[PDB]
Amino acid sequence: CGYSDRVQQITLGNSTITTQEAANAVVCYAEWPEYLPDVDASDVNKTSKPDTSVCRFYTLDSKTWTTGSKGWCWKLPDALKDMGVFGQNMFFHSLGRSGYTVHVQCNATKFHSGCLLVVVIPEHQLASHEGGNVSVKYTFTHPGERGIDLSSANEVGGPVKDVLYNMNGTLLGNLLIFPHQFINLRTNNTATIVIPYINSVPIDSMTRHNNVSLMVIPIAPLTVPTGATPSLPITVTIAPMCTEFSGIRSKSIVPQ
Amino acid sequence: GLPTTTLPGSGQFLTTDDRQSPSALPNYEPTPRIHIPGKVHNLLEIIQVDTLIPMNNTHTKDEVNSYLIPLNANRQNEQVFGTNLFIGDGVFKTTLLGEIVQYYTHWSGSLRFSLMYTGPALSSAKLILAYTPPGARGPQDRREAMLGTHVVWDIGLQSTIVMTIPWTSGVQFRYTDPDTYTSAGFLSCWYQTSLILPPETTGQVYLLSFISACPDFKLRLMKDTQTISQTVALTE
Amino acid sequence: GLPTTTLPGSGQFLTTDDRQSPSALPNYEPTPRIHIPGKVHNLLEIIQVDTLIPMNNTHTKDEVNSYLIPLNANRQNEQVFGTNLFIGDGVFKTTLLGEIVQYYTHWSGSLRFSLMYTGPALSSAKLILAYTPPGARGPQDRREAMLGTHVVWDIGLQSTIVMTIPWTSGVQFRYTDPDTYTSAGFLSCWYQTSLILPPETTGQVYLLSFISACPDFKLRLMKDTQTISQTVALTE
Amino acid sequence: EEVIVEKTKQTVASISSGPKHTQKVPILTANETGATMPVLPSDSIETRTTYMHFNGSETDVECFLGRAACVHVTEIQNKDATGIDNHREAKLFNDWKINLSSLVQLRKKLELFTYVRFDSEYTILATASQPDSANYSSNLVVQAMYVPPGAPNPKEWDDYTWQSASNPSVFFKVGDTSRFSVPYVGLASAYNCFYDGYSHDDAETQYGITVLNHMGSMAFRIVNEHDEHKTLVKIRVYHRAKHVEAWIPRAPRALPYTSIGRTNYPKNTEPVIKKRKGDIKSY
Amino acid sequence: EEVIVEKTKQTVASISSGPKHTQKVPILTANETGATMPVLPSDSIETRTTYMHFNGSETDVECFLGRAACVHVTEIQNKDATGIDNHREAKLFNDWKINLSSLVQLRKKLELFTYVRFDSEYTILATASQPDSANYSSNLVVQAMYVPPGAPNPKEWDDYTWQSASNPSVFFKVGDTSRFSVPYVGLASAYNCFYDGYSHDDAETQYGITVLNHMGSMAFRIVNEHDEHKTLVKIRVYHRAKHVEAWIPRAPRALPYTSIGRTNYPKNTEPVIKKRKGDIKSY
Amino acid sequence: SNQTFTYINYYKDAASTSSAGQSLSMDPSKFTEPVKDLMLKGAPALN
Amino acid sequence: SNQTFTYINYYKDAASTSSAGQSLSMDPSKFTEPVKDLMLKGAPALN
RNA sequence: AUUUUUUUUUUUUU
RNA sequence: AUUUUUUUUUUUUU
RNA sequence: AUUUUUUUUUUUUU
RNA sequence: AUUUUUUUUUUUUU
Repeated sequence: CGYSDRVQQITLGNSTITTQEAANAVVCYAEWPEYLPDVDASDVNKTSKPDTSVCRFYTLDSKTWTTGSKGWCWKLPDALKDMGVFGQNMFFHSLGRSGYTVHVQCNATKFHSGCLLVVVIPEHQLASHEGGNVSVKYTFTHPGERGIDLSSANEVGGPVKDVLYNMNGTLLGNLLIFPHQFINLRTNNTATIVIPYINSVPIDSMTRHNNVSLMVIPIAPLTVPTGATPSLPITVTIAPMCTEFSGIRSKSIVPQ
Repeated sequence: GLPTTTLPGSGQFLTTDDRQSPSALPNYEPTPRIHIPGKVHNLLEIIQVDTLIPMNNTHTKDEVNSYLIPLNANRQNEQVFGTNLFIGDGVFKTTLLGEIVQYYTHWSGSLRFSLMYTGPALSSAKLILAYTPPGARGPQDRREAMLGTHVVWDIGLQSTIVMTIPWTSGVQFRYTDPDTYTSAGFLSCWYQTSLILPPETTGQVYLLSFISACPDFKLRLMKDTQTISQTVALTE
Repeated sequence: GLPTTTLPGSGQFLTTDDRQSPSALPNYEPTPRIHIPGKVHNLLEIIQVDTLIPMNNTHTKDEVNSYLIPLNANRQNEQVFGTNLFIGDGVFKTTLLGEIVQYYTHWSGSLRFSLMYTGPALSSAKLILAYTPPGARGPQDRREAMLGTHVVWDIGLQSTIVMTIPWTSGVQFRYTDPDTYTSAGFLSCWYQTSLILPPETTGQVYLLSFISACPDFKLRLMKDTQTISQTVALTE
Repeated sequence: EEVIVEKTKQTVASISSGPKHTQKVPILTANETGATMPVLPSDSIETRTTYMHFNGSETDVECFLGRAACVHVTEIQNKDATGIDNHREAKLFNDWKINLSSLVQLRKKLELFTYVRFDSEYTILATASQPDSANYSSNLVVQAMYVPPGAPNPKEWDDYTWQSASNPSVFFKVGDTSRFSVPYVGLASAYNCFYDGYSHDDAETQYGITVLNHMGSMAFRIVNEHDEHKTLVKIRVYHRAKHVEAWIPRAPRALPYTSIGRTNYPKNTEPVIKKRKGDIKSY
Repeated sequence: EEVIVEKTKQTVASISSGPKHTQKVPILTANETGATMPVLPSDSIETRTTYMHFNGSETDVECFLGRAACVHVTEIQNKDATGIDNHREAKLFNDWKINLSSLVQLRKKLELFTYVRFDSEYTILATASQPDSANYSSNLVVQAMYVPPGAPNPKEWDDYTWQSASNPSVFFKVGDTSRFSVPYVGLASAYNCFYDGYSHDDAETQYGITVLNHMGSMAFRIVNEHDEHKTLVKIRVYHRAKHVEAWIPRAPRALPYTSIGRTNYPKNTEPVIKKRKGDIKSY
Repeated sequence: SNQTFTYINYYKDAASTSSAGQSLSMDPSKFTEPVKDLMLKGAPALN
Repeated sequence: SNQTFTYINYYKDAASTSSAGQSLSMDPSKFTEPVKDLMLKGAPALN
């Protein structure tokens, strides 16, 4: 033996991520992602498994962690909708199912302090910022790889952006019932969460429905040492896993 | 005709009655089950998961800062936090433990309290987390809390202490609603030595408090909770 | 549908009916039994315990002195006490025997009457405790009571006589409420010789009367007692 | 007696006994030992063989405490609630903290023992009346909601707590009964008829009253709306104990009760021992 | 604990534990791993052998979601329909789209999970009232017709759709209840308490509300004709879930609901965390 | 000497059932003779 | 330790029956320990 | 109250 | 084009 | 610090 | 996450 729980390697396709100050990997509800079995299947079409071209790590854009920063939310598969062959099969097909490996980067020094809550939420239905029976419009729940900055302003047709109330009326402290992992700068620099396909249908449309949402939330505020720049980068890298596509057609057009 | 006699309680509607009734949709075949992960069979399964305690309650509006217990450097013999252990009220009220606890009238068992240190890796501290069993007051210095159920926590590479609150009670069950006879005691933390920050780092570091239930936990006599209400019905 | 016919008495509420009924708290697990001493299974167990008879009823208010039968020295052929044996009334009414006897309509069996002498150890007496079976009057001299069920009691190192009132009745059960047809008889005590006090001791010595039930005792047809009442309901 | 059980006819009442001239005296005793000697009539007189045709079954404490007794009488009415501030004071709804010590007749049977543990059987009877002028008798339905401690209490008759997603409730008609079973709900292994203690070490806390004999509380209302008239519904709760276990037989109470959970008795109360109409030697 | 089950007394609560001076520390943990370590009291203090006399049966989700709760209160009346254009607005009949998210108390118990699948048990209670002057109480019969999506909707109380050759309907008396069972009628394998999606890719379609938690609709009327007076019938629908399966435990909601199927909460709402009456170190 | 046939419990709870019946245990000795040394009848109580 | 006798289903549908009963499955580990590498208690969590 | 200590072998964490 | 999927056992890194 | 409790059989006063 | 490919034999349409 002599190995570490800290030093991990995830290889998927032609992409490889190494980490040396990891904590563990979280496997959501103790379940690895799989392909759709015949006993659960309903759609008669033979599914497409493009595995090497689509089950690979895609790196999202980086987010600046400041002291006054609130948090960021990403929707899946919406974040990976312009990313290579996966996003192309996402629009050319009417159906599709996918699991994910999410790896969130944030490295610092031993003088730094701060803690992030990386959490995956199944069916994270957002609340409108106006209340009542107001709905959230399509483009505000489908931002792409840019995600939702929760420290931004209220905008018409969009969701509420209070990080405390989790954008759905539940408090932030009870968000640990969902599959979660911390990034503590004294301990951790990465978080790995492996998501299976969680739905009440065997296979679903990947453009009108987001199965899970990924929230990176600073619980403890960022404290840089004296004279350091008051900023750290956060990077999100998501890889599809066991991805099937069914019902190929002529690329449906989504709003914007 | 079989000669029968109808009892008192014929024609009553008891909401908790578990009988059979005719199916309004005969020969209906429902959608077959597929495998969905995360299946819940019991609410005693999901209260053994830690969730954060909003314990820094000293804010006029609810904040993320309410989950952060402040921790000051170069302090000696002082107190970090303190609360009573009414788990259906106070800091525990909005917690996933204490929101399922208020669905039931009686609780019994051991609690599992955690603390996670989120300061710099070059910093060090020693803290003493103490549970005061009921009968005595809330401890007002470190020597008072030292005489109870306590652990000394050395802060290092492992960032969490887990100090269970063991079941110290004469009666076998406590009311989930706060009751003086079935009170649970007090919980506090103190500086064992100090907090030492590394050079070129100033300010406050923070603690993160968690609570969950042990497998020792019991929960009976289902009731309605006080955490939600409405004055009018909702429309679509 | 099974064809049935409802009988007269459908929808009645009989207070003594022992049926089943739906549980309002399903899946409730009560507190497990621990061992507590002194467990009562039957009210025929706890009426075989002697309790004092307030038989010196000659007081305008209730006293400790009501339990003490006075006993005078150098008296000859006189009477110590006398009562009727309606055990649901009179001297027996506030007694633990005669407070459970008034929870039932009929009684049958033998009574167990005791007397304890509480004078000086250097004193001596001989008393005759007699039971008059029903049909005759209450005895007015010692020779009248001598013809019934009697014991001669020599007072010595053993301070108690136990003189059972045996079941002398034609009918098998007596009313616990006083009834002339099911009357039980009379009970009295007399000086057999005298009471002799030692020198340098003056005054009265006392007797202590006890009653209990034999294992021969029967008690049936439960009713409500006359020993308590209220005019308005009580509040907490 | 209950010593020997025969075959031809069981459990003899008295054995056949003859004359005694003996040095062993069963009737001489010391009650300074704190004991009752089991002296039979055959130790004093000459007896004959008689049998008990009796089992001692009605004096079982399951039978003794196991018949239905009225523990509470409360009253609600079905009138117009528009313009009423306090619905409890107007008796549009009324609640009751469950105890068995308000009717003194059941309370004395209970307080012959210190600790009792039993499952409860409740029967609730509702009868209506229209004392004012009315054209008809209303067809009313009563909700009795069992409210545990810590549950939200109702403020109004149409308040949100009556929906009872967790609290058990029963809906029955006026003139009818509702019967349901409630298990043993004590926190300890038995209820406390008596408690020589306090909730905590305090100089001003209450004596005797405790949550050890806490049995919940049930709240009553009429589900129907108001009519042109006012109709008063009287509600009587009947409790039957079952699976009864009891401990520590106590002295029976003869002085009247004054409160619930207290052993207090009124000042200047009457004597309970009957004074003799004569002297001590009088039959 | 629930590790070891004995023979003389089963499922020990705490094992007997003694002093520790060891290099393995069970109480030091990293919650940055996203895991809860199963730390017992015997890992911190010295314990004694105690047993659970408890099964965890009331916290089963079959029991937790399986009692009857009021999901809808609607109102109809039995008045003269001659001269009325809209029978729905006059409440001669009234229909209800079946959902379990209108009473918030059942809704919070449901929305502890993401997906639920169960058979439904409905109990419908109808109570009448005559607020205006009347000579008698009418003997009324209520029809509750279960109307699936795509079925013709009733326009009038005496309309042709009430005959219900295919739609299931129940006819019961006012003051009584009707109880019937409805199977799991979701299109998918479970209902959706939450839906992060839309019906289709459109910029103006509705968020969250979906036919995945569609349970049908039932329409109410009074079969009787009109009397001289007006009588208002209030209808309360009670739902009991059974054969319950549930998935993905969610964070409990503390802010109040505003709509059906939306997760929206009111603006300028009050704080739900209780502020301390003092500082943080105060008990 | 007939035997009753009403032994079918209709509900799932043990609190829902009917009365337990007579104990037939019948020990008065823990109240009538709660003494340390056993005391025979006929013998002197003391010495 | 009696057993209830109410096991006769009167209707033809499985939706018509009563409640299913307790699962006795009781697996908290998929929420409490959803980790890839098994984590013993007493051992250090990391490295 | 016929209980107390000396110490054996088995079980729970090695 | 007689190919597709269901799943077995062996080999390469355990 | 591989110790703690559950309880067995033997010895000292029966 | 001890999975991936090489290829065997069986089943569905020959």
